[PDB]
Amino acid sequence: LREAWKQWLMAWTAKESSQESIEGDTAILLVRAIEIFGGRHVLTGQRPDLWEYSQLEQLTSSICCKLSRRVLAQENGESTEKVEEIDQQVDLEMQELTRRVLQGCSAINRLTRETFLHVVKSFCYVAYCSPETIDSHIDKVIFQDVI
Amino acid sequence: TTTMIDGIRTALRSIGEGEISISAYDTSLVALLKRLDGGDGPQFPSTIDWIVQNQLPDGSWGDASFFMMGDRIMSTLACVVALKSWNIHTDKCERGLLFIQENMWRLAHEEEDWMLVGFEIALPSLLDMAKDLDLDIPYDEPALKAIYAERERKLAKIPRDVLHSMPTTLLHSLEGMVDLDWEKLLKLRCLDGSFHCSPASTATAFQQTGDQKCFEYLDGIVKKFNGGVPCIYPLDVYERLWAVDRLTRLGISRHFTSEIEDCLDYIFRNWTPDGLAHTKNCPVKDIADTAMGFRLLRLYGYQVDPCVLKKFEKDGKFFCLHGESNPSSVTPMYNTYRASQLKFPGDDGVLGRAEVFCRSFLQDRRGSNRMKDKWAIAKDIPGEVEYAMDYPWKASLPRIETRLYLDQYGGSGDVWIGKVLHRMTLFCNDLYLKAAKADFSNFQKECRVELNGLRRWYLRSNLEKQTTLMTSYFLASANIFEANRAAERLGWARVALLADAVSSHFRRIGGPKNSTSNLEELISLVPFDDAYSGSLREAWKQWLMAWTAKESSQESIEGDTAILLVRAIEIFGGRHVLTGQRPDLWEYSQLEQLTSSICCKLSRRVLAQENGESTEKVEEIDQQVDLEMQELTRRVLQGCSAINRLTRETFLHVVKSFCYVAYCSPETIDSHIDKVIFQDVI
Amino acid sequence: TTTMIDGIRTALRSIGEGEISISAYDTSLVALLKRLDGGDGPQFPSTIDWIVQNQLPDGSWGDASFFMMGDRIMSTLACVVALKSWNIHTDKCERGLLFIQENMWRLAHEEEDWMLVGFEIALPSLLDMAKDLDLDIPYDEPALKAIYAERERKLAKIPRDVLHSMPTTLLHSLEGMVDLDWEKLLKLRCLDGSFHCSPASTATAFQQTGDQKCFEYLDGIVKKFNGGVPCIYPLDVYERLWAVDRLTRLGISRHFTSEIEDCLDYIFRNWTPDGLAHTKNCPVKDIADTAMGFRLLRLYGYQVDPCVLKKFEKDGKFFCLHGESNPSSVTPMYNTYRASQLKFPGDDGVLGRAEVFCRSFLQDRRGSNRMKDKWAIAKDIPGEVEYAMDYPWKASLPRIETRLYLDQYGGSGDVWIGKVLHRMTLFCNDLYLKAAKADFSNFQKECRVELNGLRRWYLRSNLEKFGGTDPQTTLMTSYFLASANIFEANRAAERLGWARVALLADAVSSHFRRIGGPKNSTSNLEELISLVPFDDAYSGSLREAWKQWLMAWTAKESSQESIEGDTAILLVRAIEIFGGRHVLTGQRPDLWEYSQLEQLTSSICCKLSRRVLAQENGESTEKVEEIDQQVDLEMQELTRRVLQGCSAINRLTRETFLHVVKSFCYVAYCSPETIDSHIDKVIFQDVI
Ligand SMILES: CC(C)=CCC/C(C)=C/CC/C(C)=C/CC/C(C)=C/COP(=O)(O)OP(=O)(O)O
Ligand SMILES: CC(C)=CCC/C(C)=C/CC/C(C)=C/CC/C(C)=C/COP(=O)(O)OP(=O)(O)O
Repeated sequence: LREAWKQWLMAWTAKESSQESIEGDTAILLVRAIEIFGGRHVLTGQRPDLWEYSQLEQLTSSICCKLSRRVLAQENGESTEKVEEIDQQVDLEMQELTRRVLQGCSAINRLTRETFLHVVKSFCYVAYCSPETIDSHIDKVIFQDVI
Repeated sequence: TTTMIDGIRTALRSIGEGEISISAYDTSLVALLKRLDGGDGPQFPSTIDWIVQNQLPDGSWGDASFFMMGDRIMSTLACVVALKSWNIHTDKCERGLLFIQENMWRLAHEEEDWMLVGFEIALPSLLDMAKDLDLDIPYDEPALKAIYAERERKLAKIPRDVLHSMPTTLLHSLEGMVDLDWEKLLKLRCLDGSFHCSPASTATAFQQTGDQKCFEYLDGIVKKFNGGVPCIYPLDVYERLWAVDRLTRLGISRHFTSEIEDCLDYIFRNWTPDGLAHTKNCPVKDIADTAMGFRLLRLYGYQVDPCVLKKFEKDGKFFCLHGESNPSSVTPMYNTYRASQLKFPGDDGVLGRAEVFCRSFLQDRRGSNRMKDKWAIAKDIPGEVEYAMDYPWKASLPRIETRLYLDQYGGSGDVWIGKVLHRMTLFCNDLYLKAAKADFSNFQKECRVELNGLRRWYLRSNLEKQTTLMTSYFLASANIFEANRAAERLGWARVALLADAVSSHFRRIGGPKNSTSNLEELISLVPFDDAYSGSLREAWKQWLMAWTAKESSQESIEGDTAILLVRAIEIFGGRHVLTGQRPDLWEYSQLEQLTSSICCKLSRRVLAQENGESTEKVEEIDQQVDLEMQELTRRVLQGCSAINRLTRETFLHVVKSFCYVAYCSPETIDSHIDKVIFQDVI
Repeated sequence: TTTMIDGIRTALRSIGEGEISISAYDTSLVALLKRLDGGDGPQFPSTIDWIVQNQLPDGSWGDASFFMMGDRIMSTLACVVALKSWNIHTDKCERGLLFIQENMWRLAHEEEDWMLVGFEIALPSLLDMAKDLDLDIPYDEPALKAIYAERERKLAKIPRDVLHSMPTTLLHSLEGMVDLDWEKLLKLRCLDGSFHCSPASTATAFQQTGDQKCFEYLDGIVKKFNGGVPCIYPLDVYERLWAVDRLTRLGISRHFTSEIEDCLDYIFRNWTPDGLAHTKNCPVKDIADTAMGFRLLRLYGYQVDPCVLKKFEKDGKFFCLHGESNPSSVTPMYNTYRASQLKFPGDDGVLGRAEVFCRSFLQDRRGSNRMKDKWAIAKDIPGEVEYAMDYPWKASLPRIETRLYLDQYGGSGDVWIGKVLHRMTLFCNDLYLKAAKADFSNFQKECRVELNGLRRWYLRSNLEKFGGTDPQTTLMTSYFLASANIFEANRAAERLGWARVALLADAVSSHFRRIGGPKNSTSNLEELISLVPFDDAYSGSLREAWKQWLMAWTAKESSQESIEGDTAILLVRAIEIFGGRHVLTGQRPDLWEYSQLEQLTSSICCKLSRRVLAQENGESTEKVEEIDQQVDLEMQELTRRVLQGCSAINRLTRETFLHVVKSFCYVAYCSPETIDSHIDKVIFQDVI
């Protein structure tokens, strides 16, 4: 966790004068922290696992960056077409990610791909809901007693 | 010849305080120091023996291999003022007097931008001390009132109070100074005990007060050379840095990978928070040494911080020294500019100001024929400034640079400018040129053979689904040019060729979904061994999948092509990330992502530039790729990680190849090609 | 290399009744047995068959390599007597008699300490046996009178009474006595059936009595060696002890940790309450085996009591055997002194008097030039004695003693004074020295390589802006003090760790000591621990130790106490981190053992720091001696707690505590020039 936080902070101080958002770095930090807390290494010896992990990380970073850009452009005084463009690109990247994750002939473990999917789905969910529905769901899931 | 390499290595690994020539001025000035006990003549006989031993045919002094004017007349007068003061060998004394009396008319045609150190403060004092003895002087001449005016300007810019509170560059020439008031000035000299490492000034100071440390220094420096005293001593930090520079720029650095480290060690052990001028003693750090040591240390994987360069900042202008009474030269500014490339994102903005101020400076003086420097004399400095200003670090392949420079090294004719004229022996030699030419010819012949060796296979492989073969092989050879890396070079080239072939085929057929044939089997055409049989096939399948997934979108597929080419380089050679950590995974992922992003951005830029849009979008994409390349360059040459060095240099090689492709014109590319791999040398 | 280790392991795993070279005198004295069944030839003809085919080219007998007078005299006289008795092969008797009558004159220059056992009781009787026959030997000699005088001098110490009641060291030479009460003498022999493990005495008693067990012993020892009888037999306890000692003190014992533990079990199973002996079934004991066996049994983690040494006391003056003439015994007193270092505080106080008397005697003998022993010559005894005396148990790193001991080994040049000069083979060999030298060189190579690597790491991290005015000496000292204890091949992750953390501590300490305390500091110091290369298991749990040490620094300011204790605690914790060794604190005794060990280490290091400080300022000797005793008490307690076997902790942890304390205690008992000589001799001085 020390190293992961150091890398995240270095990525902060390395993109201070650019117009690119920094949500991808936070997503990568969350994924690395979950993988560390779980206690699952990755066999870095053979090439296919390395390449699979690199592809997955690049995909989730790009997806989170696109989501951040869409969320920024939404509330601002923009038209209703650029939003559709960004949504189409987001959907293409998401379908590629779910192809890479839900497959069955891969060599990486099962839980790591599901962790990637959980993080990306959490981001995409929190990006697509007004706070009122979030409050309603919070009150209905862990507070509204069932039986 | 390989023996020359071992010879220069043996001469380098036994380095000392630098081997420079001897000056007549200094020998004459130190010869006239008389003894203490009795004193039946001067102190040292070796100096006067060398004086009477090394007369030129014209009767003058100095190195006649380059006929200057000022140094010759100064040395002759300062030598006669002693040869006729001790009243010995009188038959040759006036022989030099005739020379000066017949050639004093040249001081109205000599260059202004080449004036020796302390000239305007050592020539009047020389005339003063020569007044007494029986000898003829042409006192009245405008070329003397001129130097008097320069002396007055120097004394106007440099008051007297500076010579008693802080070290100052004046102490190198203490001859034309009176009423020194050595009470406070004696505790201000250097740590070795000298006076700014100038034997003449130490002799002048010891003549007026009996100090023992200056006596010991003079005795040691005269007994070291066994006859003769150099113009300046020692030179144990300047020589090392400049030798390492002139050695790594020629292209034989890979042979001496041990002595270079054991030579930069002595630089890193003396990185004072102020700087390093020429020794660990002289406390007058200038900006022509730092700009060199900092760049070199940061290039070979060390830990340095450029906040020290801020100490020369004065109102946007940069001082060469503390009291420069002259517009600075080009070599310190040129070195500052060349060291303002390896900037890291977290570094202070001091480099951001140098990168523009020095650019403006070197652009003004380049817009004319005013390219004369002040601290050096070389064959073609404007050409090298042109090269360093036309091609930045982002698109500077090593082979192109070494080829364009190999015909610009001064050999043995590079004189320098101090108090007298002197020549360097370590990094001004002809063995370097011989070894560099031999190695370059070997590489050229190897490439000229392997180019046809590759063209034959290309014609036999039936891949016409042209001219890209020669360019591809030139790009493959301009980076990995070592003797035993053909296995990686051919792999570099073949995968790129097959890739652009399939890329053209997919575009022609109209999509990768209307393809009726199978394509994964195409990898069998490339030669293979048993150890790496399917891994390359796996990478090829991954590239094909990345293509069929990145279709009907906007981002180009060139990034994945760069990543595939990198993995291909990685397969040939067989080195893993076998250590096994979390930082290793993270470093690999970050490097791959940065490479892909930079490649895609350059693809977008080259696509959007041809369209003829406004010139501002180009500036935007350029600033973006610069902000990315800074971080990539930081991660490549940090030298504090656990990844095999070549696996790290591969990414930089590929990214620089792509940047050079995107930042050049085809005709200039072809000129570089047929100048490097077609036109022979010698 | 590695086949030599296999040969040595094979020679060890099949040890038995002992290996020892044959001797001609005993064979001659055995051949004189006339046949039992009534024949004419001797009972054992293999003795003659051997004795006739082993004559030296010179025409003499005895040992070939070495050359001593009494050996040759006795061997040749016995051989000529055994030849003349049966009166066969009489062509060589004159060849031997020539040598005798030509070299008996030179019997006046032999040393006084080198006197064979039973010499003054076997030479006169053999001369009398020769006088019965007509053999012209120079019976007259000024030297022979000294022998007859020494005979009476020894006979005065043992009367005719105690020889028939208590078994003494006299039965080893019996043929040189007559008028024996054989009734009250058959009740004193060994359990095997031989008189004090001696074939000559058994032979003499057989031809003068009608016993049957002695005949069985003689027949067995004759048949086991296919002709020829040895000087003494068996040796089933001597060989084991001295082989284990020569393997331990040579630095090669780690490869044989599965046989040494199976070799010491035989000694532990036969721990006779009044001391050990030179075999399992000898009724007289001595000190050259009790002390050595006790020390060896205690150093490997057994349960032995040292009160058995009380039997060897007589008016505050020890001895080696029950009644002797010349008390010139260097090896027994030396071994007793060396076994007087291991000492628990609750043991009986006899070891104190043992140490005192042995040190007094050895210092007396070292003042003069009488460093000659009566049991065995060697290559260098004074070197061994001076080393074991000048560097006590507290400050004797094993690698140093091994590097020094790779010179004083005898190889094949050793010989032990018994009834005649006889060579031992199982622990006086040539494979031992060669294997030890090879292993030492193989260690030195890795030492040099890792030293270079550590030097590069020290240069790259700009950690020379602190430290003394000569960083190379500090680096060399702090790496030698680490590569001398953990010397194995697969513990680099602990060696280099110790070195790095020691350098960091010694830099931060100087930086703090040149400023004026922790309050006047401004830089971030907690971050210096990141200079150690990153890992997953090792790092991460080390910043805790660093922060605890820094809290210890910032908490001991208003007082005046030292800080070395917390530095030793940091070193032991950081050595425990690497290697990956936990302690199962689930059960309590392990927790309590760990706490006690840590507290003892801290206190000892603080007391040593106080000693060095109060000794530098030039005070009297009383304070220094008091501090020395105060330190030695806790050192004894720590040694007891580390060597014993009660709690259940991984032995390597307690051994790490011992290593750290040994280093911190050794660094304060030597001048810098001496430690520099040691660093130069251990690493750079190459072998073979
Ligand atoms: C800087 C490089 C590449 C090498 C160093 C070579 C050295 C040590 C040169 C001597 C340094 C020194 C004492 C320079 C003197 C600086 C000075 C104020 C000279 C006075 O002359 P200027 O004020 O430059 O004007 P002119 O030299 O044109 O008269
Ligand atoms: C027990 C140790 C340390 C070694 C054993 C090695 C052997 C074979 C020792 C001989 C065993 C033994 C019974 C020796 C006694 C021989 C003897 C002469 C006893 C009486 O005289 P000493 O006083 O021992 O010696 P001197 O005869 O030279 O006076």
